[PDB]
Amino acid sequence: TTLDPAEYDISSETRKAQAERLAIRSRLKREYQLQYYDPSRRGVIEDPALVRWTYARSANIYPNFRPNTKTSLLGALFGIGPLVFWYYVFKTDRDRKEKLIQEGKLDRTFNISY
Amino acid sequence: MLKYIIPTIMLMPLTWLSKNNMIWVNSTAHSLLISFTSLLLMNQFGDNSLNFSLLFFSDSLSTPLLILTMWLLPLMLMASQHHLSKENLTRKKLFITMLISLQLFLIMTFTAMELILFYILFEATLVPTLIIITRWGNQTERLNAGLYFLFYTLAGSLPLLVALIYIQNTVGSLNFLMLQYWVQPVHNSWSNVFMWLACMMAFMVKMPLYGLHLWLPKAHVEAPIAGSMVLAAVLLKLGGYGMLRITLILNPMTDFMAYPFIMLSLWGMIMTSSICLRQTDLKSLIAYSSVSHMALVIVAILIQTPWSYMGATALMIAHGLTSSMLFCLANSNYERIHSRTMILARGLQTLLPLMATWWLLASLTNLALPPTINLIGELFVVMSTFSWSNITIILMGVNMVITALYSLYMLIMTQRGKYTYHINNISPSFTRENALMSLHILPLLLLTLNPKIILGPL
Amino acid sequence: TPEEKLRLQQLRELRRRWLKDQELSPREPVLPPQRVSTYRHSIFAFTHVLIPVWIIHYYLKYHVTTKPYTIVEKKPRIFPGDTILETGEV
Amino acid sequence: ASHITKDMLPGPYPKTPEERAAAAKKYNMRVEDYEPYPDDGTGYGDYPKLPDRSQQERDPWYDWDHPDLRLNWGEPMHWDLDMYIRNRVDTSPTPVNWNLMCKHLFGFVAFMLFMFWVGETYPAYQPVGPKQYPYNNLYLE
Amino acid sequence: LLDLIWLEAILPKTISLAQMKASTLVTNQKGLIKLYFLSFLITILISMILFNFHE
Amino acid sequence: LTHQQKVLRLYKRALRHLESWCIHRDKYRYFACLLRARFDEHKNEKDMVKATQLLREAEEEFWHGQHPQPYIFPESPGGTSYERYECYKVPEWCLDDWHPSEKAMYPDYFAKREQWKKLRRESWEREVKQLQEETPVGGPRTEALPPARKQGDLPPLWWHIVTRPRE
Repeated sequence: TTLDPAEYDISSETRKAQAERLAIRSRLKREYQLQYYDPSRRGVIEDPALVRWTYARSANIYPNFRPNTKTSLLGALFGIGPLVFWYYVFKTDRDRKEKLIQEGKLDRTFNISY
Repeated sequence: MLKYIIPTIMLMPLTWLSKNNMIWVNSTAHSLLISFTSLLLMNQFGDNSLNFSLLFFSDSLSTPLLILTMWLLPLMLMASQHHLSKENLTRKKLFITMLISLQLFLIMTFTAMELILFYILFEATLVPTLIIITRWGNQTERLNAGLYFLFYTLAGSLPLLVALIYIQNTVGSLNFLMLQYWVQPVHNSWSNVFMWLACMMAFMVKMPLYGLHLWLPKAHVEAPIAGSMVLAAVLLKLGGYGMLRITLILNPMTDFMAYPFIMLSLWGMIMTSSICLRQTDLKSLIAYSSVSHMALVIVAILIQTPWSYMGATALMIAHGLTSSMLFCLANSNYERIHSRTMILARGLQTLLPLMATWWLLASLTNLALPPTINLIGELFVVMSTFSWSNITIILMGVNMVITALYSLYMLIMTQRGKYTYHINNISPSFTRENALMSLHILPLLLLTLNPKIILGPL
Repeated sequence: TPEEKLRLQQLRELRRRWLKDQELSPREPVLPPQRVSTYRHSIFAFTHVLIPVWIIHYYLKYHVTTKPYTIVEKKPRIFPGDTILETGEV
Repeated sequence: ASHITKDMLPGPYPKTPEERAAAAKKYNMRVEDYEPYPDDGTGYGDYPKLPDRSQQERDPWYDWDHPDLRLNWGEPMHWDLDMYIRNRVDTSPTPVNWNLMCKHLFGFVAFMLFMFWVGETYPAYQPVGPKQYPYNNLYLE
Repeated sequence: LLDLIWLEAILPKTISLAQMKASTLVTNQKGLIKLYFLSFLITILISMILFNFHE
Repeated sequence: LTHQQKVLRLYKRALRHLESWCIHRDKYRYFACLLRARFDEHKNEKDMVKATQLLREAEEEFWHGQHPQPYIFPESPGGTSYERYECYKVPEWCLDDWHPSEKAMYPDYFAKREQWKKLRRESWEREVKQLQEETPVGGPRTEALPPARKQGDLPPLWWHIVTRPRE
């Protein structure tokens, strides 16, 4: 369970020109280490992958959002759903206890505390 | 307060009157001298009650609450000097005066003797705190958060004037809480429901609920320089104690509609704790913790019948020291790494071993180590609502289990390796960084020696 | 592979040379600096154990006369009858 | 102060090839199986162009991973897919899905019916009829 | 996705609703003094019939 | 990765998975040449599917029944006490701020500490002179000339040339 995870496949000779996808990152890695190695930096790297991460996660989701689907209105089945249900538990509670507290007794007589 | 507001207003014609950089050492020096005068004339006995002098003070008899109000001003000036010293001297001194002016209204508040002087002092704040968010804050999206900092508290508080003057012209006069001996009962109607509604709903604006609380992770997220007024915003949220003043009387018997305030603050309690285990901000990390076990106290009050007033007296000051101390941890580790995002802080615990003890004991106040001031009151919330019913221990106990992970979720983030970066962040925790980090647990466990003063009437 | 041949020859003349540099302790380089400065078993234990005996026993002799519940020692658990009483048992 | 493509935008079909990579190089030349098409399904509040999800996932697991640091500790430059669930999670082992533990817990499910029986030591079973005679029937004499 | 969306639905509707209805009040008043004063006689005629204004 | 060296990545672990299960040493050693005869089925042939079907049936009986909690050689990517030495953890360059009477000890060590920095302080008239030249446009893995055509210092100077030693 989670997952198989399909760690093996076929090759020879599927997509011969697909290689050098590391050329995207090794150019950045050359741009990384040249920024990393210097006689005076005294500070953190800008690292815009984390800049584009949180700000496009914490913010810019409500400008993305529209209620054009009911699977966006699907949160009614999770927020207000059990919130009625706990009161549906609790409204049945506290009154059945009260009727046995009003009519008849069940408690011990030394219940000062409470 | 005979002369408590009187010495501290004289501190105000001393900032711009003074010399150059002497203004920091002078302002801290006078400030601690008032702290003994607070301790001396208060803490007297004590049996119902100490009506203090006259129509302006009832001496905070049932709940002292006022010692904590006076630590912070000789505690944040040493904190705000981290990143403030870049401006003109006349502009920096104005930033000193507005924080001192914040204390003076709150010095008269929490005692207040009355209700018509309460609301004008209940609204006497929000003027200096708003200006702190506008000028000398952080990066943008400040101004909408300044507007969300308004337009909620002011939106809910205006029916109090609809409520209170409707009481003043009807039955006697609300100048005296102690002339509230004759109180007529309140029956179920369609007019009296709203009478209780406006009496209560404004107090839910400050201590939050699962509703209407989106503004709270804006002022703490977009915040001033290094937790400067954020420490004052801790007392601003807990300082909604006035429900203890009001609903103790003045329609007590309406509990038929108590239930949707019991339930909403209960499933919202367990929810907002887990709403931050995937948060990516440090100043938002303590903020959602500060919702949960601050929402614990509300069901301790609307449920009446003491053994609930006992712990709720102590649970206001519980995170009030703790979350103030956590913000002091978060105000640090930002002058050295100029982004507040927690993930970038891999590879700590080796460069700063001295403050690593302070991370341990601080987060050991959320697990809270039952001989402290935290789990001495949470056991009484257990002691109350279990007499309500047998179900209430379930959702309230998991709150003690989620924050067990949620506190140690922060501690383990300090322990990593090789740190990848950081030719900056050299500074091995200077004197201001650790002396200000003290004086939080140093009175806290001190109060755990004889915790007799932290008790209501009750 | 013939490419890394000039690699790791000057690196051993740099990394191990830095480790030749790192191996460095000139005449045990602690200064410390300034300043200075079994059978007894006379005060190492006497300060340890022999002193707090008298303090805490004073805290109990001055305790029973004040508090109305001192030590609450249980019953006798005696099968015969003995000289502490006057009667006997078979 | 980085304003040019500072975050994602209302995608995912505003010339998606010009998204990756004019900036936010999640794909090299919009054919890398990581072009910003994978807006899951949109309409919701998910990720837009979002240099984000359904890229190859389920673990950064701190592998051998020597060509850079590049696994989870040591900052590869720009390969963000998903985070905050993976500092404590892993890949697939040698066995597969088979939920034998419920069958392993079913070993007492046969003996859960045995919890209804009694456990007297002596005498032996002789389970044929009422000749076992458990309790007291008659008097002394 | 729920806390900053479906609680960001009801209250930021209120600002957009007022800004929708602040847009219908000024942009329809660009001069045309002939169109002002025919609406003031609408005010003075509707006051006769409607209510207690003559009784 | 290539098809011919894909055999090599399996061949070492084919025997490495076996010594996990053995009890003796010769019992494992007897199955080394015994498993070699299966490897000696197709000695040298073409690189087509005939070499892939030898690997396509090496999918089963290699992952199938693979290493029931094997040997791990504890200083490894996995294994216990793999990164245990972390109370020290080699904080290289934690030694900037001292405010001396704490820099009293090791006098000759600090005199040599500023000495090596001039090798790093003066390299970008040489290393960056070839850094613009050695990379064609934006291409592959960016090590320099391993002698740097006169004197290689390092090229990776100095955080890699003075990298963290283990203890």
